[PDB]
Amino acid sequence: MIVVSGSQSQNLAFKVAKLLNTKLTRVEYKRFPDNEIYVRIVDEINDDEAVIINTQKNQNDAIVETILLCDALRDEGVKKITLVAPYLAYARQDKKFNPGEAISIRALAKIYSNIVDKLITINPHETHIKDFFTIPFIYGDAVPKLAEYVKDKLNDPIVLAPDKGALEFAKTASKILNAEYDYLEIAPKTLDAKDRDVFIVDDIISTGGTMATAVKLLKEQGAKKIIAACVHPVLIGDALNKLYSAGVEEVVGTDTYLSEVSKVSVAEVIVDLL
Amino acid sequence: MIVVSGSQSQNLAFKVAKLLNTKLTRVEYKRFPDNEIYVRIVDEINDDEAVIINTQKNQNDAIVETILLCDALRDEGVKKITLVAPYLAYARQDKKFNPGEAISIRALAKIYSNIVDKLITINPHETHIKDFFTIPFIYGDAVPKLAEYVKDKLNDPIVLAPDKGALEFAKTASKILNAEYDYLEIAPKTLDAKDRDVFIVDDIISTGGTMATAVKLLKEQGAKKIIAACVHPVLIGDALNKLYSAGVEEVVGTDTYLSEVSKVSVAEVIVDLL
Amino acid sequence: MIVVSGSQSQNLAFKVAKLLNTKLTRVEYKRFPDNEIYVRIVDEINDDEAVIINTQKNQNDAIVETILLCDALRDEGVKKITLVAPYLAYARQDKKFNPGEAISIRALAKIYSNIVDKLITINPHETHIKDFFTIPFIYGDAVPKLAEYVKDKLNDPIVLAPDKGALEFAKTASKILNAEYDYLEIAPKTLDAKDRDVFIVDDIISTGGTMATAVKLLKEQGAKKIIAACVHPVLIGDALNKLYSAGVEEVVGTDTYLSEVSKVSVAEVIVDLL
Amino acid sequence: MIVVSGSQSQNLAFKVAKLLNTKLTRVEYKRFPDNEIYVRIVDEINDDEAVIINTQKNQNDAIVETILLCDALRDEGVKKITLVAPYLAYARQDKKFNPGEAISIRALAKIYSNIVDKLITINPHETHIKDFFTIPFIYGDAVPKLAEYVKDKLNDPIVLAPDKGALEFAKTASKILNAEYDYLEIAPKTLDAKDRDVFIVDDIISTGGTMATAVKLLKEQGAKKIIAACVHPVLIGDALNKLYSAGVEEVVGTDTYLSEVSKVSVAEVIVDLL
Repeated sequence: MIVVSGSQSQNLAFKVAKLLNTKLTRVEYKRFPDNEIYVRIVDEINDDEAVIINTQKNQNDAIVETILLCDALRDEGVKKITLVAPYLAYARQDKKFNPGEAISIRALAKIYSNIVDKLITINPHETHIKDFFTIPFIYGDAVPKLAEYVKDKLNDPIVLAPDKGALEFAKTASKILNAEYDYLEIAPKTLDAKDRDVFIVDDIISTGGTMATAVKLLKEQGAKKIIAACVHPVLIGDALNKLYSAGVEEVVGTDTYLSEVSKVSVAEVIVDLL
Repeated sequence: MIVVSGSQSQNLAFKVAKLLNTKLTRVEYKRFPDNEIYVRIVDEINDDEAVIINTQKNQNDAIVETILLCDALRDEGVKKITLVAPYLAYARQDKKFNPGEAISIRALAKIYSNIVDKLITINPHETHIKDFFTIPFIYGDAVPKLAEYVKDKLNDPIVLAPDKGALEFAKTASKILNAEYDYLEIAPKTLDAKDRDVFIVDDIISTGGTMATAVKLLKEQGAKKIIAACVHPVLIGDALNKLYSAGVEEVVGTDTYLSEVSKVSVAEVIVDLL
Repeated sequence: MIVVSGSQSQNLAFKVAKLLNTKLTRVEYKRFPDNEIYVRIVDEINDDEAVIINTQKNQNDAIVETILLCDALRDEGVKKITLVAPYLAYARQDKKFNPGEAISIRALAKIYSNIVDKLITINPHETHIKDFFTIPFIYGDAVPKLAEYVKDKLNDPIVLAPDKGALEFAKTASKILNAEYDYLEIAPKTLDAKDRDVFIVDDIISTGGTMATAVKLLKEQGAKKIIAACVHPVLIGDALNKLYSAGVEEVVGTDTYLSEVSKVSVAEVIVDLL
Repeated sequence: MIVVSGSQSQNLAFKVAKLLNTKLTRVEYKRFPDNEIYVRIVDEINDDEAVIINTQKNQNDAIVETILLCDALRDEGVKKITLVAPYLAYARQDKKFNPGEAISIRALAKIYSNIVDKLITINPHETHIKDFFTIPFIYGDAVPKLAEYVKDKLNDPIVLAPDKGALEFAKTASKILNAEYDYLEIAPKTLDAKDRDVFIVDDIISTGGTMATAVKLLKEQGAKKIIAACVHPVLIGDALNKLYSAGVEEVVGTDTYLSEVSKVSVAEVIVDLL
């Protein structure tokens, strides 16, 4: 299986290939004066099974680039194409919240099911979006890797989910840290943060409001060292400054989405799903 | 038939709807903090035949927005969707110019043939790209409209094609202006521009080199008033300044692609293909 | 006086130069792979008075490009540089609306007063921003040109200002059309739109809310043909579709800011201020 | 001294403030629908000495945001403003390489000398650009930090400069690693890479050509494990894939410019220059 680098996951694809002990295929990527995408599989392809690793921080670019790469691979003999989109865009919702709307992941799943034979993604917000796919839809979990990153720097912490929705992430991390866990309902449903270290974990941190809010409160409830972790560090605008001011000790994310805090890698997580 | 506005052809869709004497459907368009596209058919849809008019100056955005709109329309009863993409992106080439490459229009034609029942575009560069579509692929010609715009301001002009490839545009315009026509082979193959007005016409002007070059020469051959027209005024970077300096009297384009010179409309041209 | 084209006003600079019957200076503009701006006065400069015409739709790019061009001109002998920024960015506000804020036009006026000897702009939102400049700050009015564009297509119209703030624009246009004028206070303060054509005029239309609102109401008060005009057609997102749906007959703007409806030119207006 | 976060160095500013054991000032940053920048010092400012830490990956945005922040700080009592621009844009060249050009750093130095009292940057390409400033121009070196990152994973390596220009970086790292050093002149001027680990170090890696070239050759000369480090990991387009394919063991950069490999921090380096 050759590893094909998408323009948005060049380091992750490299790390994965290294783990798979596979030669990393040279993929040419550039923009015409138009700004149209130009892709090109430079190395010669003998193998007939490729794995495209291209996350979607720049959503529409990732979609088109992937479409073009698949065409290029098929036109070169590749029989099976697996797409690894660490961060999958347009997959936040399950349905319409208003008449006249579209179900974006539904429309894209149709295209994916036609151009690739398998799709892998890390920590999707909605697990049910797979119902729209007619090809294998595999999802890995990076929460364990985040937990392993902090057990090293927190003293008998309480693992909190920013809301009930993220309770599972807290539980997962909770098990790895041998700590208690709960979720803010505003305050934790059961536990008390007075004089305790806290590990707030969620799948995404965009705006930072939900997070910054939890932190300010927890600090008021006498929380000690607080670390906020997320799988997809979207961190829009001044999100990071917002969290730091609220008083977090540190914010950490993974490399599914490029940020100033993408410290943890999902390479191993991806390798296991291959 | 309801007219559905794409975010990139709001004025053109309006002009078309007006000609079709149809009520223009209100379509909500915005970006999430993510910068992901959000679309929404606000007005209620009774009719089951819609026409999406969305050009592709911002290529990847147009492709994704179109995909989302089709999903939204289908999920609302629409049985037939016709896509009008005045300027169609990724359709410049017919095949590969290097191994390992993709045929972009081939890959996209597959998606188009699946989400829409008919595709209309104005002055494609390559007429053969239609072979990749499994749905009706209609193309209109806006050259006649450009010709009609200049017959008013040129004195017994010579219609020139920047190269042999664009000879047909020159011939088309030539007929409407009752003028002679030729093409640069560098100099015109047969005609002579000494003391004559010139109408240079092509389908696209990106960089401006081909054009600027023709103009400087023609000026040297004693050409008088020179007007340069194109259907898709891509005019990248300093393209316009380049042409003006070379000495053109005026540059004019259509509204298939937004530019500072998109003076001619293709609304009527589109209405006739519906 | 040589005319120096900014990358954002290539057509306007051309039209102005033509009116001034001056040879248009060839100005090289491109982006490094970095995406850093590269400018270059190609033609040789003998004259020592230049006029830079560069509007600021892409705000920060226009500011830096202008700074670089001034340096390039000075380093070439130019003694007097006049900057024409049809649309001037960061000049919407007069002061702070919250502690800790900045007065953006104040900070930029300082830079302008240092790199250019004169600044010209069309229809500023706040006339008092000139108090921050220590160089001549001239502003032209394009409303008369908008009025002249519609008198041709409205039957004894009522000229309305979207709000009291824009009453002067309505009055100006009103005089040219020999029509009555008023302003919405929601409804017109004095006049009545029952069975009447309406010319809504303002300096800017961004979001379209203020406008779309006025149109829907006016339609309800039995307004007939409604035309909405603005000097700076910012028209963000689905603004145009919003207005068309509300029922406007047409939206028209000038070429100070590129839009799908920048029909009226401010070239003559600029030429008179030179 | 309060630390003021720029929107582009939120993590670095945090790390620096933490080292300076200073409370990190909350700075509001957002975009108007226009896309114009909005900044706001939220926390109250008592101290009258601030340090702005805002790198310039997005060049023109950083320049304008900095200008606005300075205005906001002055208007709030701050007497001394020090600007830390880890990566300083438009400072690559010392002079003109063609008539009609500008000296970008010269034009910007004028603005900097007027809005800030001190400017700090990390590893400038051209040390002479300081001659254009009329305020203190301090530059720190992050090469030592890169060297410290690799001594851990290279076996008695040869430190190479991609060209003569970068010989000093190689020498600096060379000292810290107690290794020999040289520079490609194509091949090393003196040393021989046969059966040896290699540490290629430069200040910047944009396109990757210079680098990828050196790596392919070195591999041919029988080089073993090769690590490529740079201070500013601009890594445009498919730069990383290019290097990985050439055969580098790893590419590492600092956090002056956000990339998928910004592993080393310059926080300490900055703290020492304060």
